[PDB]
Amino acid sequence: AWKGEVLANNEAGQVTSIIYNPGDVITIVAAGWASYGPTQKWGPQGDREHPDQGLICHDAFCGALVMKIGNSGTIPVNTGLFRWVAPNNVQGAITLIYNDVPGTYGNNSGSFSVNIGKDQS
Amino acid sequence: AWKGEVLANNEAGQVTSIIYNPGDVITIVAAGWASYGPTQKWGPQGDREHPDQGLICHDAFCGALVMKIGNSGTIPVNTGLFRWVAPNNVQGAITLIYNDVPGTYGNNSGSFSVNIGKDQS
Ligand SMILES: [Ca+2]
Ligand SMILES: [Ca+2]
Repeated sequence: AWKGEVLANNEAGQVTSIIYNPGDVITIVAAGWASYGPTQKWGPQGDREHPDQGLICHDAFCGALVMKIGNSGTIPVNTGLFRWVAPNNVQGAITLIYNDVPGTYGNNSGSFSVNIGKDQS
Repeated sequence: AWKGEVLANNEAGQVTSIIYNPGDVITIVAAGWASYGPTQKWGPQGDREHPDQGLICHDAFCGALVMKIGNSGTIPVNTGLFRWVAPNNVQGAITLIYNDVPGTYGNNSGSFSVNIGKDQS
């Protein structure tokens, strides 16, 4: 299991100790407050009122928590995943990333606290 | 395990099928959008900018997801709990509740989708 902070301004993302392997079932819970620029802050689902202006994940709002597994594209995490299994052929290290537009992470702030565990399978 | 919706206007709370027993470890993941009255909506952590005007749970923001276990007082849930154990002497059915001021639930809208499972222990 892994617990750590994911900084909103960390464009490369936060690498975890979790290596997702075929057949694995995992659970993620994410909490906290972060911003993609404004003085306001949002939770791990991001800002539902803000337009997508080139986000690294088009399937979640700006400011949402997303992830990559090995060399996958971005996958929405939001507040978390419950006893979740990955798509076929998706495997490898889990990296957590704040959803923002490439090159615009410098004015971000805050972070999410995240737990990941592997479940019975 | 249990999956269901918790309506923001449900003042009595949503009873789940989970009976928390001594020693149990549980995980909860909550997602979605709801409001305590304004046109805007907030996620399961509620509205960090809104003052507490008599919330059923003073340890969470207005519009946050909270719970009671048996005859316990309210306990924050927010986006979820990861492999969590209850305080001593807390046991019974888990009821999930939107955090608002008593008697002011009538103008609430939206809901959270919540999963609860018991973990290995
Ligand atoms: Ca930004
Ligand atoms: Ca209300």
